[PDB]
Amino acid sequence: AYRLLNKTAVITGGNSGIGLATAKRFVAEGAYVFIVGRRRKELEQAAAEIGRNVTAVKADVTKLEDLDRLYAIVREQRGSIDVLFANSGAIEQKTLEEITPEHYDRTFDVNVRGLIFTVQKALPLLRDGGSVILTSSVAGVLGLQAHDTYSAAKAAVRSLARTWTTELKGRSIRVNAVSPGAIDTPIIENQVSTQEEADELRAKFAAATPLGRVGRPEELAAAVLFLASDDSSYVAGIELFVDGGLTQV
Amino acid sequence: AYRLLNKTAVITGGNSGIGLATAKRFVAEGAYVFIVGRRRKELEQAAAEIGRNVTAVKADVTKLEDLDRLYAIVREQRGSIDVLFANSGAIEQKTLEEITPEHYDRTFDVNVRGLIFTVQKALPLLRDGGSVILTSSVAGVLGLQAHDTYSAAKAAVRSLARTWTTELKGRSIRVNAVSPGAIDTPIIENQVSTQEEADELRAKFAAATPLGRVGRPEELAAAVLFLASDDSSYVAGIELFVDGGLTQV
Amino acid sequence: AYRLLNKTAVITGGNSGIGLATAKRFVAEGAYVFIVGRRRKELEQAAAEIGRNVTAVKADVTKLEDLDRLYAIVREQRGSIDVLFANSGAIEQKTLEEITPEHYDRTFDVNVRGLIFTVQKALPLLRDGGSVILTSSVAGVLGLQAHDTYSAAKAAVRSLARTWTTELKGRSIRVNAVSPGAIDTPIIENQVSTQEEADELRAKFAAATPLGRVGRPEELAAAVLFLASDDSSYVAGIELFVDGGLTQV
Amino acid sequence: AYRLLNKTAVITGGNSGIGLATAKRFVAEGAYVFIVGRRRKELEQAAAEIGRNVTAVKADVTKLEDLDRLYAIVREQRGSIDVLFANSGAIEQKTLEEITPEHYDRTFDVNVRGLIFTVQKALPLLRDGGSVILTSSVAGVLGLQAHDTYSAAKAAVRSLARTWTTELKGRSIRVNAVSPGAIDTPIIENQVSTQEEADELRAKFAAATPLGRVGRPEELAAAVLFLASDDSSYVAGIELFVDGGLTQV
Ligand SMILES: NC(=O)c1ccc[n+]([C@@H]2O[C@H](COP(=O)([O-])OP(=O)(O)OC[C@H]3O[C@@H](n4cnc5c(N)ncnc54)[C@H](OP(=O)(O)O)[C@@H]3O)[C@@H](O)[C@H]2O)c1
Ligand SMILES: NC(=O)c1ccc[n+]([C@@H]2O[C@H](COP(=O)([O-])OP(=O)(O)OC[C@H]3O[C@@H](n4cnc5c(N)ncnc54)[C@H](OP(=O)(O)O)[C@@H]3O)[C@@H](O)[C@H]2O)c1
Ligand SMILES: NC(=O)c1ccc[n+]([C@@H]2O[C@H](COP(=O)([O-])OP(=O)(O)OC[C@H]3O[C@@H](n4cnc5c(N)ncnc54)[C@H](OP(=O)(O)O)[C@@H]3O)[C@@H](O)[C@H]2O)c1
Ligand SMILES: NC(=O)c1ccc[n+]([C@@H]2O[C@H](COP(=O)([O-])OP(=O)(O)OC[C@H]3O[C@@H](n4cnc5c(N)ncnc54)[C@H](OP(=O)(O)O)[C@@H]3O)[C@@H](O)[C@H]2O)c1
Repeated sequence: AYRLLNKTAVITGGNSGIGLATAKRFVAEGAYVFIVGRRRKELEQAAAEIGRNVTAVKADVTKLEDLDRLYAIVREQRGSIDVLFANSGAIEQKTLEEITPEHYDRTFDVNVRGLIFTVQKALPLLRDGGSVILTSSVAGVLGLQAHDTYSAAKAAVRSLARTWTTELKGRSIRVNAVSPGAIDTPIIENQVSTQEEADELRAKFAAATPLGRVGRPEELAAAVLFLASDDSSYVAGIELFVDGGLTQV
Repeated sequence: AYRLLNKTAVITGGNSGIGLATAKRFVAEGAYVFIVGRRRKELEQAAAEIGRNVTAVKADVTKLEDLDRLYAIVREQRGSIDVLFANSGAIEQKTLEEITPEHYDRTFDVNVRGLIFTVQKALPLLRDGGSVILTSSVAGVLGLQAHDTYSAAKAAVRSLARTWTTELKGRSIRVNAVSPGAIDTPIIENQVSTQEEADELRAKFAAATPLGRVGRPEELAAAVLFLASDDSSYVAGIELFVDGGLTQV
Repeated sequence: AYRLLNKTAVITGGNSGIGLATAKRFVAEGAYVFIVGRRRKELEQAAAEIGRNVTAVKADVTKLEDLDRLYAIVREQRGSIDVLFANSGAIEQKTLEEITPEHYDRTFDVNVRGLIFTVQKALPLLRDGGSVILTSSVAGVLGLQAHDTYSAAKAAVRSLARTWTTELKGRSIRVNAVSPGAIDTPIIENQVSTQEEADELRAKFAAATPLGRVGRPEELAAAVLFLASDDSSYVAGIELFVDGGLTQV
Repeated sequence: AYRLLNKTAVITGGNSGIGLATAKRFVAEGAYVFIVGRRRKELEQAAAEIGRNVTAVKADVTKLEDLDRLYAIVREQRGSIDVLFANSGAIEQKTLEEITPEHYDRTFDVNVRGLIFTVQKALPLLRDGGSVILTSSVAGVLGLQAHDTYSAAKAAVRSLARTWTTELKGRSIRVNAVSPGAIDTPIIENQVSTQEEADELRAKFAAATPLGRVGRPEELAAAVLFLASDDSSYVAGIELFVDGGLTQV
């Protein structure tokens, strides 16, 4: 029943939405889970909700010293990593005209830079035969109004799964990108200015998607679990689109 | 523990290699499995190996009347289909110069035509919310010497998963393509002329593949299971490469 | 001024739409053009419109003996081929449910089978350093209602350009796929039942396309010219989307 | 004969390799060309080699004020821009383990950040109906050892062509990515430590490429010309692989 029995997993962006739903599923499948994020309140709540086999770690992935501290804790508590889900990321809508340097840096620091260092500093603790999952996005293959940096960053993240497949093959570490479409999580709500707008952005995505609905966080976690588990043992360097068909038709 | 409990599945090409390994895994996960193929001896042996919850059906997918008969049996015995794995297919190496009309028809009849009618005639029995998996190939995105028709046919198969995602969305039926790389199955042995050559074709593919090895049939089955199961509930119309990174780097 | 000066070109599907516009542009660029098709009236009109350096040849690409005859004529008149544009193809809308064997064979015979033999029988006459262009379609990467066989066939055509890039590299022959989106040609009109419907199918495609308009045949020809010319001398095995951004965003 | 007659074009990275070969070809086709780069010596030499209708501008794309100055000059001298070729970029080889923050910022500043602001600040001067060409790379779809940031940056650049296809469609400005493979330019020599190594890195790429050779800068320029010209008037948001078939087979 337990497809991740006694495996140790680290999930950045674990106190919310996709990160948290995956943490739950992971624990359900008998893993020990480190959830990682900046907000202490939410971390504590997420850990409470998860219930068992979980450690909350406060860290900002754009801060190298926070990562070092993270992996020290990981090392003390469990000693090695079987599954790394480099999932923390963020979107701010700006069109080409509106792009400032600060906006650019905010996007690329958390989505690309933070992720690069998240994976680099996990390397000493990563088990041979382990599995790294990167959270790209359908944005990374689409041309969406005012998504200039987000989309570019996530296209960067998909590339890294290809490169790290070659760089880590010697250790039999599998690296795969998951690209979600519309998933019912705080990232949608936190970008609109009004709760009215959010009802409409969701109905818009549903119309565009063959399966006629936004995805549930549970469903992204299940896709990530596949990549985390032995089931994907011959799956390497891919972009797994979990978007109800959005980019496929 | 049982991710396909009481679900009814039909697998063309089920007496051998990938089809059979999937049948096993399916039954292990509590499904009832129809295995389908031409050779009666092997069908009976496969059913024996599988052991429980299995029905062998003799059918040639290029023969419409065989398909009608298949689905009559399916209907009588179980009534409906939750998972269809349209997997039967075959390869014959010929270069552009060498291509005869007979060769062309042999490839396209089993790989494309047979498959089309396999799925068409399953539609009445297919459950709403069900899952169809088509077996494409890495050939469908590569330019491999003397693979002219095979590769084209399998690229045709990947396309059908996109089209049928749109045509079946109303019934919430998910259709996905699985594209295997080198997998340790009879299809490799049955195309060479000598047992010596086969040792070398396997070592060649291993060198080309980041994971440094041919895949085990068990591993393709696990990938197919993902697509068959609820875990992929928000995965539609995709090409899942199970090739150890071959086409990804 | 003349980018195809004294080069000999063969264009199947040359009496209409894309084939003809390319023939014009080719002759404008100083090529000698064979146009090829079934309808004698239209062939003669097309040759008239083109004006100079053109030979019309009646042939059905699904008939091997018509191809042999074609290449006999080609050989007698000009002796060799610098540019082959395997362009003849046809669409009939039918959903999965509606698919008959006759429909299937009609689509695959002209779009895939005919094309394969078109290119195979050109090989003896094809110049080293020559250029073959296959006409795929945006359909080959999309999931369009009732396009089941068309789309699959054109996805097959794209594959062949990859395979033939490998098989013909020894002779330095470049093979590339051109995939058009909506282009203002008879293929749109000939599939609807009413002239009213055609006004609406065109306005629908325009809305879906970033450039906000259907393409002019002149524009597909220019894209084909690029692939035919020395400009694309380091371009091999590609899918050149001429669709105003349809499949790219 | 003159495909870019009286059109004004701006080429970042124009004193060297691809930038310069494209500048030459552009002028040959009757354009007026701004070449842009950091090194004053080379700029002056490039302008000398080009001969006519050229203005050299010293600018560092990572420096906003340099760009502002560049576009002031452009505006005073020629007023508007018909063709922007955002081409400046740079590679430094480092594996995941080896990645420092400085290395990361060097790559992403020139390859991604600089390019974003290059295109943003051209917008006021860009003509309706104009053409923007971004230089991605085959690296953006491959997993190459120690190409971690380069490949991710270039994958970011391809994304930008998608997003800007949508954002600029209103003004009928076409944005396309060109992704070169191995091209015979200083970027190959400037990354090795020894002139011996460079003979071997070139023979390695030649073996991997169907056309059996590295590309000439002249050949990338011809491909860029196609994108710059009216020939590609219905080609938007694409990735044009100019790699002799490297990524296509
Ligand atoms: N949901 C969708 O439909 C969708 C679609 C496309 C892509 N995605 C991708 O999914 C990922 C997140 O999934 P989501 O939608 O669940 O987003 P979400 O609901 O907003 O969750 C994002 C998580 O990332 C964390 N985070 C942000 N910056 C961080 C930093 N510097 N250090 C550590 N943690 C950081 C947040 O934790 P703190 O708040 O505590 O920092 C939060 O827990 C993002 O990469 C996003 O691009 C989601
Ligand atoms: N393993 C790899 O390296 C690889 C690579 C690329 C693609 N693939 C694809 O994976 C799929 C499965 O292959 P496999 O590993 O199971 O190898 P296989 O056993 O050699 O392939 C044939 C399987 O389907 C059955 N079959 C063939 N034609 C049929 C027809 N007309 N009607 C009914 N059944 C038919 C075969 O035997 P019966 O005649 O007894 O039914 C057998 O069960 C194939 O479609 C293949 O193209 C495999
Ligand atoms: N323009 C678009 O919207 C669009 C979109 C996607 C793909 N395409 C592709 O573009 C290509 C040309 O389409 P089009 O716009 O030119 O359509 P069209 O105006 O209908 O012309 C199709 C051409 O193919 C020829 N043809 C058909 N069957 C043939 C056979 N057995 N032997 C020889 N010639 C045959 C026709 O000549 P006869 O009738 O005299 O034989 C005709 O000249 C096709 O391959 C099509 O699939 C076009
Ligand atoms: N040739 C290939 O095999 C290949 C393969 C993949 C991609 N590419 C891409 O093709 C593009 C052109 O490369 P190339 O072959 O011509 O190589 P190159 O000879 O190194 O040229 C790179 C150009 O970028 C300019 N540049 C670099 N940093 C800059 C900055 N901060 N500000 C302004 N200009 C800057 C350089 O001028 P200064 O240094 O004088 O400023 C130089 O002219 C590059 O982006 C490269 O990524 C080439």
